[PDB]
Amino acid sequence: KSTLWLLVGLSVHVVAVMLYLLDRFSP
Amino acid sequence: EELETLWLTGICSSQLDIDNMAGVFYMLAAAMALSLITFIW
Repeated sequence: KSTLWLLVGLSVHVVAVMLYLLDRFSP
Repeated sequence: EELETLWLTGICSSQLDIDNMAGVFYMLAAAMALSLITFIW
């Protein structure tokens, strides 16, 4: 005598884009 | 019982959160759905 973290990274890449879309949309 | 003990032995830890992450994706889709609800005013 991991991959799911990469999925979370792609998710927040979606999140930043949709937050900028709400920034442009919402007055 | 001694002979079954001698001649039988009935034997038999990791990460998985696909249900939790499925709830994560469903709740974020619901969040952008609520944003789409607020978009129409």
